[PDB]
Formats: sequence, structure tokens, C-alpha cells
Amino acid sequence: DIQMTQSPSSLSASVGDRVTITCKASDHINNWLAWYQQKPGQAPRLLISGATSLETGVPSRFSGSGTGKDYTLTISSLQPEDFATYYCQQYWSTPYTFGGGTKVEIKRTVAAPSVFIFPPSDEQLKSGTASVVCLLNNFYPREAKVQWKVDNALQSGNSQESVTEQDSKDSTYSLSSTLTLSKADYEKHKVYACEVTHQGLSSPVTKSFNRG
Amino acid sequence: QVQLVQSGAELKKPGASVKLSCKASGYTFTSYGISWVKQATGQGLEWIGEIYPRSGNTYYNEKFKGRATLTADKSTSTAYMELRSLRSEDSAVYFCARSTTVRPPGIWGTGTTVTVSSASTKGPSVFPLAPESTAALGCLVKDYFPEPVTVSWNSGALTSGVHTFPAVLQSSGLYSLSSVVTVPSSSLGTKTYTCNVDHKPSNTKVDKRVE
Amino acid sequence: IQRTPKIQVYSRHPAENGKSNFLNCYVSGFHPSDIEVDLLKNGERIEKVEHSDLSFSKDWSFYLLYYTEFTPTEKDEYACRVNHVTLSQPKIVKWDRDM
Amino acid sequence: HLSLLYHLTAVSSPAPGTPAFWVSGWLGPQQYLSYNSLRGEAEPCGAWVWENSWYWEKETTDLRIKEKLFLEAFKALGGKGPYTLQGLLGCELGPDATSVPTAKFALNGEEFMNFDLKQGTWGGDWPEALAISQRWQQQDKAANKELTFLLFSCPHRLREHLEEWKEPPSMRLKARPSSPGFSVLTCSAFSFYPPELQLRFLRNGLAAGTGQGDFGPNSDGSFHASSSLTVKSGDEHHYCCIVQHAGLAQPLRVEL
Repeated sequence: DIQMTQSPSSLSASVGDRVTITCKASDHINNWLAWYQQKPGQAPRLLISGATSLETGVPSRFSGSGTGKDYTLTISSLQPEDFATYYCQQYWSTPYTFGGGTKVEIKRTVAAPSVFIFPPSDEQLKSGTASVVCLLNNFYPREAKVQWKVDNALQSGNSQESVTEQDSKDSTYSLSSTLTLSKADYEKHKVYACEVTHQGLSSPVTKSFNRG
Repeated sequence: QVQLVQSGAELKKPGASVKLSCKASGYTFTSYGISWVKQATGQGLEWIGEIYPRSGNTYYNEKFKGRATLTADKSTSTAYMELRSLRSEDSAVYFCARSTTVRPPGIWGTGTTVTVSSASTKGPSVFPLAPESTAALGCLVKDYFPEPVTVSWNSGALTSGVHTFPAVLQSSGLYSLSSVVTVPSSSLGTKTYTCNVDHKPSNTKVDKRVE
Repeated sequence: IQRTPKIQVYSRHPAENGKSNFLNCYVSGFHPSDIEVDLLKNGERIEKVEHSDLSFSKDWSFYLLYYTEFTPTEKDEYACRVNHVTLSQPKIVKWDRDM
Repeated sequence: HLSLLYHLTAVSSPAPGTPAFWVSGWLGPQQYLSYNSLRGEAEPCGAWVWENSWYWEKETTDLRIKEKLFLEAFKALGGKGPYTLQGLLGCELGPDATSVPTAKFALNGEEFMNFDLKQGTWGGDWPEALAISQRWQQQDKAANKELTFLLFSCPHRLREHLEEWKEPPSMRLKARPSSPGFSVLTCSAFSFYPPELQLRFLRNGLAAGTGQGDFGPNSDGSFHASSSLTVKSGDEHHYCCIVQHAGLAQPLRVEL
């Protein structure tokens, strides 16, 4: 199987700059190489075939190059609609194989998160379970640490996180952390806190509430 | 109007079988191959195989091979993929695409989602999320399975400030996600906030006022 | 008007013993323009040095780059010797192999 | 970033053997031209020494003019203590589709004069600015030539000098004992291009602020930078350095 090594796996850039994505094949594929663009919820879109031939309607700021085993997709002046994931694919020999993808992301200024805590619903407490939710709103970059304290007890292994994609106008992220406890465990403790660490902050933000 | 129309989402238990369909329209089905491409959540792309209806020739990826069968029905202008002995790793989006021997596919279907697990289809419970200048509300959509749910706010009238997070799979084998919206704290007094949650697999909808 | 020089000393590439490199002395942010700069190997003047044109930044202060091709040994010591109207006595900045 | 700028300097009391007037010409952050009153000709620099030119004598005719009036401006002053006269002339590619011209002059280290392009004349507020602007305005052609360069010749050349190099920095993060009970972390970035680069310190994933930032050129066209934070001994391994540069896919974290 021909292996496609695509680099980088992700990159941050700004409208107007020049981005270079590389794909190296483990064997000679003689320019039988395609480049695809994929946005979330959509099928891949073919942009380039035969290493250099633009598909109809693809703006000329996209260009492909390389021979033998090394291939490059160049976006000469990055536009707002080009932020997406890009894939190379050799179709020289079966099985056809794709690169691992390059997610092109929007670069912006560091921005600290706005933190919010939500106690479990009374409606939910009758379920036998309690979910404690900490929201981190509109921050950048994506890396962030959320630590849950019960009374003070630091929790580990009973929470789950989920992150949005970059916002339409903000280029920021948001994140939710959900702490899952039993009703019995929840009603036996007082102070629930989440402590948020982010490179936009000088010291961690904590948001808490006391049952009652 | 050249397009490929794929069949609906599928939920199958481990060991079972599924047959995806892909109907051509706006071009002569028998003139082109149909290839199939797998994409599991968060992952990349995998070529499964393709079939040329005129010759019946079928090209397979040995990673599948033992379990995938490609056929084509020239009368209904429809290609099919059958995957046997489903495991959990087979859960993914499956695309069909129009292929030739000299060019990569330019026409793609919009994908069929396949879920493989033992969990049974279940509608969600909807719990409110409620507590400066800006305040935050939300809904916790919990313990639904087949996926997906859609979440709007105020019947779609409220979109600015909305954040609807990707679902996470819980240890129970059921999904859960949260949707939140930040608003001016002024409006909490005289403005109603309702999230509208739609889970088509279980045929349930829920409207939840948050206070 | 009078502004006293900033003097930075650094190698072009991360320094290792045995490999050829470049030693720079960057004198910046001074005024007026008259200045004298020497690169000092183990204490006295290196004569195979070359320098940039004297120019000035947007805040109107002048700058100047003095550089030489060298090869760092374990023991040899390199420094920069700057003299300006704002300096009582010429200032010496050793090359720290950590910076 | 796509600019064409001339740095001009005149001194009233040149150190013996130094020039009274000298110029450097710049395309972006790279010098291509050099002139001084002792040699008296526009010499190319860098890769520009290899060429076929009409251009380099047009430059030598202009620069001899500037040399005579820059040194003539000193005769409009009349005080004793030495004078330094600096000038900045040229244009930029604006975010528009435009030239944005620059024409600023400084006396003993601060701005005191400018060429007003709407009016077409030198002006300023200090009495030294009025004395010198009228000395230059008393030269026919001089204002007309200044305005022609800034509004026509300069954007013309900038557009034709249309027809992007990247090189990421080699990073090092080194601790060094400082005062008693303190240490000094120094994050260094060697030979990178383009020059735009930022260093930031983190402690436990939190902002430790900027350090004390240094920035300098290399002789090959690359640049060097460093930042230093003074921290408390033992606590050094709790720190990392994040560098951003156009030569990196994503922000790069550097460890000790």
C-alpha cells in the first residue's frame, strides 16, 4: 500500500497569506495525485487532479506542484472560504490512499475565556444522577485545562469535555465540561467548583456554587 | 443536476449486515464506476473499492475485502455496498463517488452514517442550564442514542451567541450534548428563552423553557 | 537628544564547539551617530571584522551590526567593545554562551 | 512590508575621515543602495551589484543634489553645537491599492519637518523648520522633484518590483542562576526570516507575561531574538516559552 505522508496536520494562518501543504508518497505515483477540500458536514470537494490540473471553478490562487514522490498544494492568498481540511490522494495504484489531512485554521489574538457554572437541574436530580456543567466561552487558542473541585475534592475520571469549531465572526472556541455524579454523591457535598487555566490568564479563574 | 443520492442513516447491532445504496441521476449510470469511501468520526478518508457496471469489474481494498461486496443494478441506476459481520469500528460516514480509470472522483454523494452498537434507540431528556453584564443559559440534552439531535433556540429566531457542542459518547453507550447561549442580563426579566430539541431517530421533539 | 547604545552579542546559530559560526555585535538605539565598536577575542582586537552601513530606526536612533566569521572553542572568550559620547568609559559585553 | 525607503543623514561636524552625508536605500527590510559624501556615487549593495545601468547614474545625480541641500540646511541654523539632520523618504504598499508616501525630517534626534504633498512644500513648527524649509523652497525644481518621486516614481518602482522567503527559528530555552534565590530564563530564537516574531512565557499554562525582549539582525539577512524572565530558584522547570513565526505551522512550545 502506498503511504501518503501529509504535513502539516494543522496550521494557523490569516486572510491573505501563502500556505504550503506537502504530501510525500512512499512510492512513485507519476503525478496521479488529487487534492481535496472538506468542510464539516460535507463530502470532500475535488480541487486538483493530476497533481497540477485545477478543476473547473477552482480559483487560480490554488496551485499544485511536484513530481515523483513529493507534491505540494499552494494557496497563494488565503481567503475566508479556504479555511477547511485538505487531503491529498494518490490514485496511481490500488488501494487508493489518502493523506492524513491538513486542517487550516484562522489565527487571531489570544483571548481568555468567560467561565460559567451550572448546577444540576432539580428535574434531573430525580433521575438518580446529577450533571454539573462548566462553560468556557469565546477563548483562543484552543488549549485549556478544566479542573473540578467537589467541596474541595479534585475530580479526575468523571468528567467529559467537548469543544466547538472556530466561531463564524470571532475565530474563537468554546468548551463545555460536564461532571457526572450520582444523586447520593451530589447531595452529600456542598461546594462545587471548576478551575480554569488558559494561556490568556495570569492566574486561574474559579467559578463555584454551594448546594442550597 | 449530476448527483448521487445515498440511502438513509443506519443502526445495526454487532455481527449484523447492512446494504447501503447510491442512486445516480443526471448522467448515464453505466458510463462510470462507483467508488466507496469511509470516514469515521474525526478521522481521515479510506478507499473501500469501486465497481464498473459495464464490465462488472470490482476493485477492493484488502483491509475490507472479506466483508464488503459491491454490486450495481443497471435497471434502477443504483450502486450498493454490503458490509458483513459489522463491528463497532465500522461506524462511520460512507460516501459514494463517480469514478473513472484516469481521474479522481469529482461527484460525491452526501454520505450515509452507519452506527454499530448494542444500544437501543432512545429519545433524550432535556434539562435546563441556568445560574454581571452578560448572562448564560443552556439546555443539557442527555441520554439519547442513535444520533443526531438538532438544537435551535426560540424556534430559530435566536442564533447570535448560541453554542451547540458536539455530542460526546458516555460510558452508558448513549450520547449527550449541551447547547448554550449568552444574552444581556437585562433580558432575563421580559424575554423568554426556549431551546427546541429534535431527535428524529426516536421521533421525539422537546421544547424547554430555561429560567 | 543624546541616547546611549544598546549592545547585544549573539552567535548567528546556536553555539557548539568546533563548528564554524558568526559572532554579531548589534549596537542600536544611540544618538548622535559617532560610535566606535571592536570585537575582542580573549581580550584584544580581531582585525578580520566587517560591519553594516550605519543607519537608523523609525524612532531616529542609529544602529550598526558588527560581525565576524569564527569557530568557538571551549576556552576562547569573545566580547564587544563600544565607545560613545554617552559613555564615561568604553563598555564591554562578554558573549554569554547561554544567550 | 513592501516598502521603498531612503534613510538620509547629514552631520554638521563629521568625525575626521567620516562622511558629512550618507544614504541607504531599502526595499522591504533589505538594503540595495548606499551613498556617502566622501565617494560621491550611488553604489549598489547585496545581490544588486550584478546588473547590466541608467538607474545608478540617475541615483547619483539625485543624491548629489540632496547632499548639497542637506549640508546647506545647516547654514540656515546659526548656533554652534553640532547638528544631526536625518530624513526618511519613500512610499509603502498600503492596505489599499495605493502608495502611502513618507517624507519626514528630524533635527538632533526628533521629528521637526515634513513635505506637505497637498501643498507641495516643506514645513514644520520649530523656527529651525521654517528656516530650513524656505532655504530648500528657494531652490527651483527641488520641491517639484521631491513631489514627483513621492507620488509617481516611487509607487511606479514599487509596483514593477513585483516581478516570500520563510525560515523558522532554531529555539533554545536556558536557565541561569541570577540573584540569591532567583534564576534567569532566556528563550532564544536563532536566524529566522521574515523578522516578525513573538516570544511569550507561560508558567503552569498561565501567562507569565512577556520577558525582556531583544531583537537584532544577522549578516545573511536573517534575524535573532531573545527574551529573558527572572524567576525564583527551583521554580524554573514550571516555565515554558511559546514562539510564533510565519515559518511555523502552529505556535511552538519550547521546553527547558
